[PDB]
Amino acid sequence: AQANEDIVVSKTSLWKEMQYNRDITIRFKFASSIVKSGGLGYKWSEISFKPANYQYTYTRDGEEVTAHTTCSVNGMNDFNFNGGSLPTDFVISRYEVIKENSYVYVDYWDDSQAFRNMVYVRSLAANLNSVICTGGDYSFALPVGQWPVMTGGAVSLHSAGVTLSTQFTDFVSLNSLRFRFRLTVEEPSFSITRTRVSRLYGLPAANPNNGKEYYEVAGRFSLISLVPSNDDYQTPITNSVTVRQDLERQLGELREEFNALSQEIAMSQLIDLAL
Amino acid sequence: AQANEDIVVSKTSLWKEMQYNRDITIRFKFASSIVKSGGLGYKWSEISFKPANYQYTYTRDGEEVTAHTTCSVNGMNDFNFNGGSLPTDFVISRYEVIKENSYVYVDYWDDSQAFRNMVYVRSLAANLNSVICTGGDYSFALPVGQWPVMTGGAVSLHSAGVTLSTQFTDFVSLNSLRFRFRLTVEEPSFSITRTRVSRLYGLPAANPNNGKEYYEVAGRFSLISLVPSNDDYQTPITNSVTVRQDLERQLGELREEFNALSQEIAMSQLIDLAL
Amino acid sequence: AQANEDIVVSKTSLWKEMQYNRDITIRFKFASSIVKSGGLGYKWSEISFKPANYQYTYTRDGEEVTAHTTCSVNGMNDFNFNGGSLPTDFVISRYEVIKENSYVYVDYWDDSQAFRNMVYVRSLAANLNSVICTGGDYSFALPVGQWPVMTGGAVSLHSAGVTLSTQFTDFVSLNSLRFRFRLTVEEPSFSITRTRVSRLYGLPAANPNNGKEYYEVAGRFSLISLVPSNDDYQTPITNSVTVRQDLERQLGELREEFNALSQEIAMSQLIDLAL
Repeated sequence: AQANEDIVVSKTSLWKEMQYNRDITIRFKFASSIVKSGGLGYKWSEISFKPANYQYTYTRDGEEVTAHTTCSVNGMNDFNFNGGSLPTDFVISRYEVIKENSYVYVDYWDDSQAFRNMVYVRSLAANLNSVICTGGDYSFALPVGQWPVMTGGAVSLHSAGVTLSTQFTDFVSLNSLRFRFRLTVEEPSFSITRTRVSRLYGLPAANPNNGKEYYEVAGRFSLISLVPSNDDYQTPITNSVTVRQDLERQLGELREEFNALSQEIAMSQLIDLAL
Repeated sequence: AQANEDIVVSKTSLWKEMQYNRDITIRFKFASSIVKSGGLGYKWSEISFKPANYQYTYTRDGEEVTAHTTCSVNGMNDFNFNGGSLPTDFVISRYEVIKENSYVYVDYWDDSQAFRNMVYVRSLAANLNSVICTGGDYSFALPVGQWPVMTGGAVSLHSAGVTLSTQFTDFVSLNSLRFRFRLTVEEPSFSITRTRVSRLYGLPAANPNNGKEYYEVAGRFSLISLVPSNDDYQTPITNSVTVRQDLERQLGELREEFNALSQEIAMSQLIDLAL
Repeated sequence: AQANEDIVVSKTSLWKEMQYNRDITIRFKFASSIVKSGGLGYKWSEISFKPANYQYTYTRDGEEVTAHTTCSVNGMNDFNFNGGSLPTDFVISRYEVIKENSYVYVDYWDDSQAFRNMVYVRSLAANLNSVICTGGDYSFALPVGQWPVMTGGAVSLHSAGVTLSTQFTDFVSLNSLRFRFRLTVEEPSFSITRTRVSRLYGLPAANPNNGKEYYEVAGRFSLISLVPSNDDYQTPITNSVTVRQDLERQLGELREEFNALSQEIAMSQLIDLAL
């Protein structure tokens, strides 16, 4: 056997079952959507996770292989902290934190032959070593006074069942292997500095990557794919996405309204400033 | 014969033709998009239909089926109502109403064997009884004065042709059966109370669901699908979607601009409280 | 041998390899998103290319072909101009221009037999003639003063390698042929009136279409597709889409914030105007 076997478990005139075994380096990354409310600047609408893409390249055994991994979270816990009700009080309406009840979906795709025409897969199995994602420090740009910082928060990712997924980005639609990761809250806890909250275990979305370029997991997978026998057929990969046109229309109308209102406000201020 | 047979009509080494005949309980739902124009709040930008997902789980004959149904509207008619150009008058720039000339699409997918690898389908036929969708009572909120409530509106969906489609959500991409419904307006008439619009037939987008958790229609479908012979292959079902990155960037840009403007307004209002 | 043959290069019980040769009329267009900042109204946030859909019908030999095209731009240079930092000074933060270093993608799909089950394709080749795309006139509608107009800009799209891709919209998902075009700058040059910028080549995103219905290019392609033997088999074409729910929720929250702020501003003007 070998670390990157390529076995033919069946063949036919037009189709063939190919067994692919591979050792892969899954480098995944977190993306945080931070929405801040309007007013003085002491209110934050939300700090949540969103799916994050990451395309990279690494050296296999004598080969330069280009991979694309997208990370996402499920079963997140929404926490809320209030400094009061006045406009000056620091308050976050909600923010997502990862706990033992959550899952992390890291779907990995590669340019190897194991993914070229992956439309049907059976006997899918994998091995994955656990890792630790430690929470970094994220500071809040308050208009006045001290700056709170959300520091800490570690979760150990442990391997779970692997399945089949699809990465839908604006450029490429890829048929990927979704590795599911369970989480265990670890000793490094997260606390909001200068706030009445601390020593609570999890990994908030404020700064999951903690300044790290990525989180790397060395995995292995073995699958059987039903692909055309001729190794020339190529499934469409590159994409032209024009989804959610109604959302674009709403964004345009909202921007038009905001532009008109801001134009009126700016004129009403400049007339006074022109004394 | 059976209500839920799994017949074989052809088989080869790697592929086969499965004739699936199944009874289904299509539970669908409407989604209303409401955009309210800025200002005193006496006008609404748009009241439109939008695609609506609904994932449920119902008991078939001895088994539990997890179903995912997505509803959409086509050919919607654009009505409008304005009392004048005065800011303090009721104005709906454009709202969507469903009439006979329009159609209702319902994509339906199940975790049963009939949808495991549905990529190719032929001889797709179905039977599907009609349903009645009545209109709810949606109230319009104003700073002061009366509250015109849009009430009434009923339309009967009658079964029409059936095709194949794809349900694209934020979590799952599903090859599904698209049931098409023609429309016949029923006796109830939608009208805005305390307003000069009444005796109008159709189904508006204000509150299509009428407070119902779902609209349920019983269906049956028979189809022949070209599926891999081994009942262990799996087409990707879940998804990791990061499309419309430019739209996210524009949303962030406008959020930043609005935050700046709101902070400016807050500073201006706070300066007026010094003495 | 005729221009629109569909030859059988292989056939089996359930699958076959078909050689489709077709002469097509690709009609495409450029879509541009123009984002305008707030303030007095002398700052455009950006003028950027975005994917552009266009569905049409053209007469083949004795039959009408319904085609769907999607244009996109890759590797577009970003040019910025800032005459002065003052609010009243004209500014365009960044606009996209396509040069030799840029590429134009055009995804093309038809209701013909060549695209009906296009999931696996080999031996793909094409013959496409070049087309000249010239930018039109776009006027910057400033609040008060002169309106600069950006006029000119001409490039030649020369046929490049052809591959597979997929067009995703709010209505259809189409496995399609991706024609790539390289760019060669032409004699006409884009310039902005009443500005110290001119004699620089490219195709600015302000008005690539030159106020024209479409850019038409006659092409031909030959491909070998692995499709089900029975032609009654159909893959999904239409889709129901609910992608980017987080985006819609954030847009709704932003709309609520804007409505609250605008109502507050309008009430402030009303009370300030009440003597």
